Amino acid sequence: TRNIPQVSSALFFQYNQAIKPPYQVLIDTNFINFSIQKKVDIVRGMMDCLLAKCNPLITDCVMAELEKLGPKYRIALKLARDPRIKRLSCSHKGTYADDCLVHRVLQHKCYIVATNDAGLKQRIRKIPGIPLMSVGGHAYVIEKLPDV
Amino acid sequence: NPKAFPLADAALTQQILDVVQQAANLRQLKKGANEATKTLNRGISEFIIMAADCEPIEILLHLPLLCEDKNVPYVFVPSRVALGRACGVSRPVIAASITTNDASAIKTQIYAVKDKIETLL
Amino acid sequence: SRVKKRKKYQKAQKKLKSVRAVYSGGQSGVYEGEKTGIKKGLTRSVKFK
Amino acid sequence: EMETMEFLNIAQHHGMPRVLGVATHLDLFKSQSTLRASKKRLKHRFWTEV
Amino acid sequence: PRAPRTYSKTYSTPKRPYESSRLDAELKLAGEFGLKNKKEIYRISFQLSKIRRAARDLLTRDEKDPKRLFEGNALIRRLVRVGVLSEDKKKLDYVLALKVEDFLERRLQTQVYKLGLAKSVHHARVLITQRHIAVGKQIVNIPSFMVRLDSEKHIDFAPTSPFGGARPGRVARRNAARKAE
Amino acid sequence: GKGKPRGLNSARKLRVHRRNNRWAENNYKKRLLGTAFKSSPFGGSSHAKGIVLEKLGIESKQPNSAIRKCVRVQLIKNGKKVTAFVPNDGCLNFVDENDEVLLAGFIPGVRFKVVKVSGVSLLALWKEKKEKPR
Amino acid sequence: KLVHDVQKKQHRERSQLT
Amino acid sequence: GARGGAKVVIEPHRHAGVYIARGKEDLLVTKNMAPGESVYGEKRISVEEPPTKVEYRVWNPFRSKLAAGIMGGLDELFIAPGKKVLYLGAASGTSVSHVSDVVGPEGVVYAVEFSHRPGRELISMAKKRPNIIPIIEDARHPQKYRMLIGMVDCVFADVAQPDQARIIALNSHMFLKDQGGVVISIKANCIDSTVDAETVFAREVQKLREERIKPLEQLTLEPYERDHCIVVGRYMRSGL
Amino acid sequence: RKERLKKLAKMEE
Amino acid sequence: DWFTLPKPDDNMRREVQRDLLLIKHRAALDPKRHYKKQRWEVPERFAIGTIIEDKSEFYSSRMNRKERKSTILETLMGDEASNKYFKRKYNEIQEKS
RNA sequence: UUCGGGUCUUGUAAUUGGAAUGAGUACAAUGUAAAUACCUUAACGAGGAACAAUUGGAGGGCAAGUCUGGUGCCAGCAGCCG
Ligand SMILES: [Mg+2]
Ligand SMILES: [Mg+2]
Ligand SMILES: [Mg+2]
Ligand SMILES: [Zn+2]
Repeated sequence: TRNIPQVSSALFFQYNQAIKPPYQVLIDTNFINFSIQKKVDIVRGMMDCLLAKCNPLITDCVMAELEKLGPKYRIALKLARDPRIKRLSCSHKGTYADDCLVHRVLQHKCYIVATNDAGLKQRIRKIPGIPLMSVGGHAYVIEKLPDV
Repeated sequence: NPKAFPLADAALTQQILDVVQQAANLRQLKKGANEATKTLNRGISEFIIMAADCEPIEILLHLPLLCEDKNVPYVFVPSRVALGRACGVSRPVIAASITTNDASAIKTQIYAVKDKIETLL
Repeated sequence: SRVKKRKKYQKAQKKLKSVRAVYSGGQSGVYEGEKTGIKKGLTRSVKFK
Repeated sequence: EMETMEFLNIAQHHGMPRVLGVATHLDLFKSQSTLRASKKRLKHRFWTEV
Repeated sequence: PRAPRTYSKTYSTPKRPYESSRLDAELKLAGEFGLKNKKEIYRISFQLSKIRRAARDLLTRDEKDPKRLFEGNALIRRLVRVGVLSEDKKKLDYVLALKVEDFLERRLQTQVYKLGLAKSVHHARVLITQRHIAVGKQIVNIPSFMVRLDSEKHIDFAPTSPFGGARPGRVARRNAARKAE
Repeated sequence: GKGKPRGLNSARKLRVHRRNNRWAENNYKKRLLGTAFKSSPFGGSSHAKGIVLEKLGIESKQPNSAIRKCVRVQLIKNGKKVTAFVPNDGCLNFVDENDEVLLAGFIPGVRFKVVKVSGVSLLALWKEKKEKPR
Repeated sequence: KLVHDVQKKQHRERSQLT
Repeated sequence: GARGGAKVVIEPHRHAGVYIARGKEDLLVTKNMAPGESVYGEKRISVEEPPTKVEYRVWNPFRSKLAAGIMGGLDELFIAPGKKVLYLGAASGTSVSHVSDVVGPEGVVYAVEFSHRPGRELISMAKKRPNIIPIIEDARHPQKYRMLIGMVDCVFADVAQPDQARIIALNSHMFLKDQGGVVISIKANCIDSTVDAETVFAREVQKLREERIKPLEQLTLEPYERDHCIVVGRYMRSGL
Repeated sequence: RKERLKKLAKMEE
Repeated sequence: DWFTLPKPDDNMRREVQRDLLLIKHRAALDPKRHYKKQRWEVPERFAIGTIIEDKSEFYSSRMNRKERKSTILETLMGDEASNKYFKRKYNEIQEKS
């Protein structure tokens, strides 16, 4: 049986009409380190970028990703466990974070992907209507969000 | 226990009769039990207002059954003479419905009552 | 400009009807069936991997 | 008028001399609004040729 | 000389205008609400950005500071009065949750369409620009007029308008005269 | 120790050091000495006046060829001969020798285009909304 | 694009002799 | 369209127990467990089979969300012949009877409903259908009717409540077999109207994951219904 | 398809 | 079994064979109707059925008994409008041929 | 990327009706040191509503048409010119 996934009802051509304030944002693992590297607090940094409340989210894979790093990145793990950071459960065997984040956005067009990875950034870019956040220079930047 | 159930209190009836009057002016109001029967069939109703003093009462007890089947909030108001006056018609009204229109100027007020009516149930 | 945008938007609505299904007020009148037909072997649901 | 425009075209091809526009019969206008507004088109059109 | 009269721009060009998502969003907004051109969307985006930045800056301040209380109370009052912010919704955090759309519905053109005086946003705009609509006792010909909650329910056809009671327009009486002749 | 003073009372040296090192930048040097416009194609101007010397590609058999649209022009300011592009062969027509032409920045090596001839825009003549005065 | 609309005029086929 | 006199060609659907009636215009149809009557006035198709008069009922997608789900092209429907089915929120026989048709005589359908008045017809319709079990009880307390239900191979929930996720889990923990099927119909407005529809859908998927239900499929129900989806999941008791 | 292929011949050239 | 449809008899009737052919070529029957692109191969198991309308739908969706006829081909025969369109189309096809 | 695939009231180079209105013209009044203009308003003022919106960008197609080159009918360039 052939399967052609439906176009999400939340997308008006290349415009995602479903994402609105307050935002739900998936944190990729590398995001935390660069945020620490640039002395940018997570929760306020997102607020300054989007001028609206952001509800950061961390999946099991990203959480598992951080623990495996070791003592050097203890601070990143502590920030990731900030109670304002909600958690997402995963139902796939692999711990590979990049694939997990790509899948979730494909299923629900409600998440901003917060990452710096060139490979992941390109993959999310192909998926329509996925705002893509990153930390560069002095503060966070969001590329595909019309409301800004 | 009583066949008319739930029965809105005075505060709730006042707010309901406020909305129905506004819906009348904006042509979002269907009046009469037969109309309320039809709108449920087409699935274009937000909630059904009914008169608990209707003479006899049962004659509108088919509307609750259709509503509960279709998951439409419904409520009873004490007075039919009051309900008819709010609707703007010169005769008593036993049943009324609010037509569905997300592009109506009174959407917020309708949903406000639609919240409270649900709590009453 | 207002006329030009009006035509552009309604044209876009027609195209959006092609790319995906859209709620169109639901059933009107007696249920006649599926005017455009049913495909037995095609699935549109998004799969969880 | 024609003869006004033609002479300018003759001048433009055979060497532009100094050209000064002189408007006449302005008293015939009955309203100041149309008088001032009419002056504007005549000047700007004159600014196209000269 | 005479003292200067201050002025300011009411709109700003977005950061990178050519985003496909942004183009489609402007298309949807203009089509739904009958906006003439993109400058209206830019204007309202500028206003909303100013408001939401002010709300963020006040939120940064601690609770109970005099400036936070005073400015936040004023901003909530203005947003509630204009109708974008609902009565049960009186906090600065919810001001951060506003969108351009709300201000778009608060436009007089949209209100005229919704109230049933006009069946379509373009018909509503045409009525506004032809002096057929009055807010209370005042004739308003500005589609961008922002309607307050109290003013919302006084919108009506103007007494001078042919639809509001006056004599028929030039076309109707001309046709009647020619038919009589 | 980053190779620089950090004392609370060393403001003087940091300033003197900064001023000396600021002259290293070519951009800073050009801005202060006003030599940034030597590199500009027109010597700081936005447009260049010239005389039309010859139409090099007038003969070229191939219509709308890149050669056809080239005209040799001598800049009045300095007298150096250069080439200019004309928008099209039809626009090559309005140009004739010994006409004044205003030039603007644009076959390699041709970096100029004709924007006015005899004090009127070539596009105006091309759209034919005006007539060249002689 | 400096081509006039007249330059792109349609050229019609000569009809065959009767 | 499908006027009373029209003939039709019926062929089997991909899903067992579901059939397609062709013609000028196509219809989803299920075999009538009780021939000679329509539960909610739906059209009924009769075929001459050696001769006994076998009868078939038209399934209306605008009325039943499951049929609308089949139409969108759901990959897997655990509802199948000879399969025990627990239908939550059985408002009436509008959808239950069709589900009873699919499972057939061997299968059974456990209908759970709360409000007494809609239930009364559920008992009335249940009398016609031996394979339906009308349980007039609140689904929020599965223990009250734990007597009437053994495990059910699939759980179908059309309950339109904000806490439907909790309702599903309690029933699933008690009655759904391991690797059992779960098919949920979600209405965004009832759960949380403040936020967009799709964010609600993602939220429910997360709650199902917390309850050891692995989601398999998701599908929105347009153009038949606005702001709705059906999510299909499998219940892994040991661990997600 | 022919129009696309002729158009593609331009991108190739 | 309860869910098993009958075998079509080998050497099936002309009326059945024609009926399967229309619904395969159902697209061409009405100019104002269009359908999904769909490759149909004749089913392994099928049956021919009679639709029974609800009596409340007597005015809305009930065919006259005289109009009721056994085979789909001949119900399309009675519809004058379908005949009129087809007559014009084939003539247009014939002249081109 | 070919292979093809997805979708349904879409298109017309077709006809046709009476309602609204200001750019403009203009009794008057208001405005002003006196005027113009605005806000008002008797009376006129629309179907190509010719009461004739612009500035740039991208891409076609055509000939008993014209130039160049060559492992035949092609290719390049281009075509206000037959
Ligand atoms: Mg004027
Ligand atoms: Mg007037
Ligand atoms: Mg050191
Ligand atoms: Zn994961």
